[PDB]
Amino acid sequence: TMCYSHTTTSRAILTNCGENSCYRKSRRHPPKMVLGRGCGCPPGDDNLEVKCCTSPDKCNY
Amino acid sequence: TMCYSHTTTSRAILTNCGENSCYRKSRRHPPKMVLGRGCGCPPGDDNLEVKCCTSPDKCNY
Amino acid sequence: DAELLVTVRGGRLRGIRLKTPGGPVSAFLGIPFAEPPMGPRRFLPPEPKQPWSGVVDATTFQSVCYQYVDTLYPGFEGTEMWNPNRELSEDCLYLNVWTPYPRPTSPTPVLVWIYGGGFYSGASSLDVYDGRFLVQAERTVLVSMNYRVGAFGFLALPGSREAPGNVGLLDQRLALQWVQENVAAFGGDPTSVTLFGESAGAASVGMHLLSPPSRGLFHRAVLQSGAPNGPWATVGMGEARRRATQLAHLVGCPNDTELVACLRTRPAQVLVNHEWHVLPQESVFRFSFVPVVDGDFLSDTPEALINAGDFHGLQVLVGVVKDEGSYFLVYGAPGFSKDNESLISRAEFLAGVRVGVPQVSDLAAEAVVLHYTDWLHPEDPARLREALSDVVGDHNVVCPVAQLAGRLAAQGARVYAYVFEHRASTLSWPLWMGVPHGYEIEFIFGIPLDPSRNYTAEEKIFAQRLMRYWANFARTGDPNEPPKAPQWPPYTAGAQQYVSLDLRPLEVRRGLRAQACAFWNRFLPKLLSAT
Amino acid sequence: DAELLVTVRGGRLRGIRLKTPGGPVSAFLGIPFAEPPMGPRRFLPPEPKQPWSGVVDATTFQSVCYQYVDTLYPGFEGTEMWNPNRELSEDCLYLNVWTPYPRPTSPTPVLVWIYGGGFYSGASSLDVYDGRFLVQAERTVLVSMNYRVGAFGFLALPGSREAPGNVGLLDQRLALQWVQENVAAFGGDPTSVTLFGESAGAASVGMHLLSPPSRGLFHRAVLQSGAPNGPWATVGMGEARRRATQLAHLVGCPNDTELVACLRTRPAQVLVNHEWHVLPQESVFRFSFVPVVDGDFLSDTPEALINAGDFHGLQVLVGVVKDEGSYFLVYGAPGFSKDNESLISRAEFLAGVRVGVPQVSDLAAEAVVLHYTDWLHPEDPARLREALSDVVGDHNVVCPVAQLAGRLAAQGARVYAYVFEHRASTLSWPLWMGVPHGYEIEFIFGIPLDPSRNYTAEEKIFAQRLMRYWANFARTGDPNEPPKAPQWPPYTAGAQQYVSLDLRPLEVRRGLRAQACAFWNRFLPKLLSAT
Ligand SMILES: *[C@@H]1O[C@H](CO[C@@H]2O[C@@H](C)[C@@H](O)[C@@H](O)[C@@H]2O)[C@@H](O[C@@H]2O[C@H](CO)[C@@H](O)[C@H](O)[C@H]2NC(C)=O)[C@H](O)[C@H]1NC(C)=O
Ligand SMILES: *[C@@H]1O[C@H](CO[C@@H]2O[C@@H](C)[C@@H](O)[C@@H](O)[C@@H]2O)[C@@H](O[C@@H]2O[C@H](CO)[C@@H](O)[C@H](O)[C@H]2NC(C)=O)[C@H](O)[C@H]1NC(C)=O
Ligand SMILES: *[C@H]1O[C@H](CO)[C@@H](O)[C@H](O)[C@H]1NC(C)=O
Ligand SMILES: *[C@H]1O[C@H](CO)[C@@H](O)[C@H](O)[C@H]1NC(C)=O
Repeated sequence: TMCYSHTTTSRAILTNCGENSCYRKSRRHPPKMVLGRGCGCPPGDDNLEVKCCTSPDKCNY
Repeated sequence: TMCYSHTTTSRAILTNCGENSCYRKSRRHPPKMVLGRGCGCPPGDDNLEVKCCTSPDKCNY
Repeated sequence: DAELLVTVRGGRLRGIRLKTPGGPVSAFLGIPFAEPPMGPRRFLPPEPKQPWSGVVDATTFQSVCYQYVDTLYPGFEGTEMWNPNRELSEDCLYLNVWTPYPRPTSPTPVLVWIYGGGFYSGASSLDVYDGRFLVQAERTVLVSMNYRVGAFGFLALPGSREAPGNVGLLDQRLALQWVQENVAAFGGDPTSVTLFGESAGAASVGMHLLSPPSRGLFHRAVLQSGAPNGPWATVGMGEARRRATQLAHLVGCPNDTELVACLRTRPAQVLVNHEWHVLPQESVFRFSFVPVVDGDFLSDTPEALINAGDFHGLQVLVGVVKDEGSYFLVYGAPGFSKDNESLISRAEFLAGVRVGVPQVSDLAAEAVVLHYTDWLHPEDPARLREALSDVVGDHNVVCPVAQLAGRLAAQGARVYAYVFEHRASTLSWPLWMGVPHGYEIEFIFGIPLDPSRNYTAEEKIFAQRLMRYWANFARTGDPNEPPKAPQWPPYTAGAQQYVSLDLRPLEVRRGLRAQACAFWNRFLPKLLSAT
Repeated sequence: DAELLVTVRGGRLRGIRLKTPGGPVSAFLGIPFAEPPMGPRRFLPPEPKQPWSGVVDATTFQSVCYQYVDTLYPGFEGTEMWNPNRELSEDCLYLNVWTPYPRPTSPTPVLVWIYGGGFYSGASSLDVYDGRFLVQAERTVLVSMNYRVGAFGFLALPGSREAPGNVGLLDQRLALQWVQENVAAFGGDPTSVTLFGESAGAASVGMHLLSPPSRGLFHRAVLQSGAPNGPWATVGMGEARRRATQLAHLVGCPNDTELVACLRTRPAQVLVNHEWHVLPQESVFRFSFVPVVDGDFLSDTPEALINAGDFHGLQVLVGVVKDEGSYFLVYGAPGFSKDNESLISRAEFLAGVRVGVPQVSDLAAEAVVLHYTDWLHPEDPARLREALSDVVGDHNVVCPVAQLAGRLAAQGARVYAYVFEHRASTLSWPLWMGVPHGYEIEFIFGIPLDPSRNYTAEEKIFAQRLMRYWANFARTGDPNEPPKAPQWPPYTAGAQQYVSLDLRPLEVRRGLRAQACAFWNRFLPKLLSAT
C-alpha cells in the first residue's frame, strides 16, 4: 500500500508499505501532535496513540 | 418646631414639637423601612435607628 | 336599581352603580366571605362566613387588613398610592364584584384579582385597582378580595395547628370558592375563571397553580411582575419559625401552643411594630412573613413543583416591566434616592450588590459585579445606577418569571410573555427609575379613561388596547383578536418570544434577559453550592 | 559587489545582493554569533563566537536549530510553511543582516526579529520572514537570529549550572549584543534598536523588556500576538524540573549533574522523540519546554514584574489578529478540523472548554461556559465554534496582551494597539478560521510585493502601508506619519483605544475584548483561589 513515512524530525513522504499495514503515531491527549507514520502496526502507550490501516492507501494520514 | 408624627400604622402628619427635637425611627439595616416620627429624641437599638433634629423644621423627614 | 339587589348563598346584598365615560356598572363592595379572624381566630385558616338575615350593605369598600403603613416619603404620591385607604382591622376578609349593566344574560368570564404588597401590605380598595372600566369596556365580571398579610396572614410555626401559616393564601382560596357558588348570581361563569395578580399577587397566582386543592377553582392565570419561585416569595420552615419566635420574643412571649396563645393576646399594632425586626438583615426586596414550604399548601418548594408538574390544559400570561428593580433601591442601597438622580459611585455600587443580593458569598458577589459591569466604563455613575437596578430586578422578578415561563411552556402549557415598557405620564417617581415595579397596573385596569385623572388621549387608547388583551386572554386563553393586527406569539422555551407593550404597536422579541438569567438560574446555583 | 564585503569584530564576511521589485538589497546570512552548543555545551548558556581567519561565506541561511517537525497534515501548506526549511543541527546559532543598497551613509534604525513557534520550533530562514522588502521600502537595517528551542533551548533543572534553563533567551540576547558592536558595520544605529516578534517571539520580546541585563540592548518593542505573561509563555521551577526529569527518565537517565551529563550523551532526535510526553496532559496551546521563572533571567513572574515595573522612556507597539484561537483547536478540540467546517455540537463544545482551558476546576469551566455561550442560541454549531475559538484566543493571547498593554501604558510608556483583521487571499487554512494566529506576519514583512507570489494589487499597497507603520515606530516610537491621514491614538488604560488593520483605512476602536478579559484577568483568578 502507498502510505506516509516520517519521524519526529523529518517531513512526511510517500512510501510503499505493501501488504503490511500502516501507522500513525501521535500524542494520545491534546495537543495530539503527530510523532510519526510508516509501515506496520506498532504498540502505543499512555502517551503514545497508534492508529493502523490498510485498504484506503495513504490512509495513515 | 413643625415636625412629622406617626406610628407604624398611621400616615405621617404635621405636628408642633416646639423646643423639643424631633425624631425619625427606621430599621437600621435595609430594608430601612420608616417605623415612626415624632417629637423628642428616643433611644434606638440594633434594629432601631433613631435620627434627631431641630433647626430645619419638618426635618425629621 | 333593581339590579343592585342580589342574593348569594349567604343572603341579600345591596350594591351601587358606578359611573363611567362609557356607561354605568353594577358593583357590590364589601361582601363578607369569611368569619372575622379575631382573637382566637387570629393566625388560623379562615372559616366560611355564616349566613346572615336581612340585606348587607355592599355600597362601600370594607376595612383594609391590618398592616404596616409605608411612610418613607411623607406626603409623596408614588409611595402613598399603595398605603391603606380605609380603616385597618383584623376584621377584613371581604371581597368585591364588578358586573356589567345590565347584568349579562349568559354566563360571562370572570377575572379574579389578587393584589401585591410583598405579603405585608395591600388592599382591594386601592384606587389603582378599580374594576369599573375593565368591566364596562370588555363586559366581563371582575372579582377582587382582601387577604390577611404580615404576621396575621403568614406568621408560621410549621407543624402547629394554632399557627400553621399560609392562612393568607387560604383566604384567597376561600374567596375563589365563594366565586364558584356565587359568581353566577352576578352573571359570572364559574367554568371560566382567570386569575391575575401583580408582585406578591402574581406569586400567589403561581402558588394556586402549584397547589392541587386550588386547581378546581380557576382555569387561567396571569402573573404580572412576580412568580412563586422568587427568592422573596417563600421562606423555609426553619427560617419561618426562627422569625415567628423572634417576633414572640420581642413582644414578650412566652411550646408552640403557649407561644401562639400569648401572641393572640397582643394588640395588632404591637405585632406590626416588630414585624421588620425579624428580617435576617441587610437586603432590599425581602419581607418578614411570606408563604411557607411546609408540605401542606405546597408539598414542595415552588421550584421543585414547577419542574415536576404537568401543565397541559392550562394557558398562562406572564410579564414584567421595563425597570423592575429601580423602585426598591431607595430603601437602603447607598447613594439611591427619589430626590436626586442617584448617580452612584463605583464604591456605592459594589456595596449595593450586597444589599440587592442578600445572603450570598463574597465570591458570589464578585460574580455579580463581573457580569453587571461595563468594563469599558467601570466608573460611569449613570450605568452603575441602571446596573444595580437590573441586578435587583433580574434576581427578584425577570429571571424567576423567565424560568417559570419556560418550564410551563415546555411542559404542556400555552404561555404568552410581555414587557410593559411605557412610562405613565403621571408617574410621580423620578425619571431615572423608568417604568418601575407595579406601574403597569394603572393601565391594565384602564384608569386613564377616568376624567378626574390627566392621562393623554393616546394613553386612553393604550389602556383600552391592553384591557382587550387581558379580556381576550380571559375569554379564549389567547391575547390577540378572536386579525390583521400584529400577532403576539406564544412564549416557547425555544425561541423565547415576547412582545413590548408601549404606545407603538406590538413588537415581537426573542430572549427575556436571557444572557443575564443564565447567570442567576444556571451558574450562580453551582457557584454557591460549591462554596 | 564591493558592499558585499564587510568586517565585524570576528572577521571578514561575504554576502549577496537580493533582487526586489524596487531595487537590490545587501544581505549577509549565517553570521556565526556563538560557539556551537555541541555535546558538553548542550543546555549551557551560549559562549561568544571566537574570531575567525579568512572570510566567512554569508550568502545562504544557516542550519535550523534542532526541533520537532509538525506533520499533522502531510503536504498541507498552512502547516508546512512553518517547518524547518534547512538541515537541522545543534550547530545553529547564526544570525542575519539585511541592509539597504547602497549601504546607508548615516546610522539608520535597526529592527531585530525574534520568530515564534511555541519555544519548540521556528527558524530565521523561513520564507515568510524574508526582510528584503521591508529593508528596501523603509530603508532600515534588519537583523534576525536563530535561538535554541525545545529541550536544547529550555530544558531546565532550576538552580543547576549544567542545565540552568532560559538559554534560548540567552542566545537571543547574545545576538542583540552582537548587534551593538557590529550593526554599525552595515550602517545600523545601535542607539536605535527596536525589537519585534510574533507569538513566542513576542513573549521573548516581553521578557527582554522585563530582564534588566537585556535593557541596554534595545530601545523599542513590538509584541505581535503574544506576551511574556501568557499561561503558556513560562513554567515554574517546580513544573520545570518535573518535566526535565520526566524526559530524562523516558530516555534512560540516570543528582542534577549526573542527569544532565547523561542527557548530553543522547542523540538530538532521541530527546525530540520524547519532548511532548512531558506535557501535563490534555490542552491546546501549551508547550513542554519554555522560559522558567528562576530568579535569574527573570527575578519574578512576568506578571509580578509587569505591575511593579517603571516603563518611562519606552515606546511599545502591541497587537493581535482577528481570530487568534482557531488555529490551535485542530490539534485536539473534539469535532475540529481543517478538512470541514468544524460545526461542533454543544457536547463537543463543553468538552472543548476543558482542552482549551487546561488545569482548571469544574466550577471554573462552568464559568467559562456561562460567558462564552449565546443563551439565545445555546446549541448553534456555528456560534459554538467561534466561541471555543475566542476562549482559546482570549485566554492565551488577547487578554494577556490587553493587560500588559494597560499596565505598560499606565506606568509610563507609550503604547499603540492594533487588531489585524484582514484575511490573506492566499490563506490555505479553511475559511472558518478567519484571520488565524501568525498570519499578519507575511504582510508586515511585505511578502505581497514578491512577484512569484499571487497577492492582490490592494494587498501590495496594504503591505506597504503596514511596513511604514512598523518602520515609523522603529524610527520615532510612533506609527503614524512623521499628516492628514487617519490618526492612530496611543492605547491608554482609560479609553483603551486601538485601530483595525485591514484594507479599509485606520478605524479607531475602544475596548480590546474588555468584557471577556475582565473574566480572565479579574474574576477567574479569585474563583480559582477560592477553590
Ligand atoms: C442623592 O440623595 C442621597 C440620599 O438623600 C440625601 O441624603 C439625605 C440625608 C438628605 O441630605 C437629602 O437631602 C439628600 O438628597 C444622598 O446620599 C446621602 O448623602 C449623605 C451626604 O450628604 C450621606 O451622609 C448619607 O449617608 C447618604 N445616604 C445614603 C445612605 O445614600 C446622595 O449624596 C445624593 N446624591 C446627590 C446627587 O447629591
Ligand atoms: C469534521 O472533521 C472531524 C475530524 O476529521 C474527521 O475524522 C477523521 C478521522 C477522518 O474521518 C476525516 O475524514 C474526518 O473529516 C470529524 O471528527 C471525527 O469524527 C469521527 C466520526 O466519523 C470520530 O470517530 C472522530 O473521533 C472525530 N475526530 C475528532 C476527535 O474530532 C467531524 O465529524 C467532521 N464533521 C463533519 C462536518 O462531518
Ligand atoms: C389635572 O389633575 C391632576 C391630578 O390628577 C393634577 O396633577 C394636574 O395638575 C391637573 N391639571 C391642571 C393643573 O389643571
Ligand atoms: C500563482 O502562483 C501561486 C503560488 O504562489 C499558485 O497557487 C497559483 O495557482 C498561481 N496562479 C496561476 C494558476 O497561474
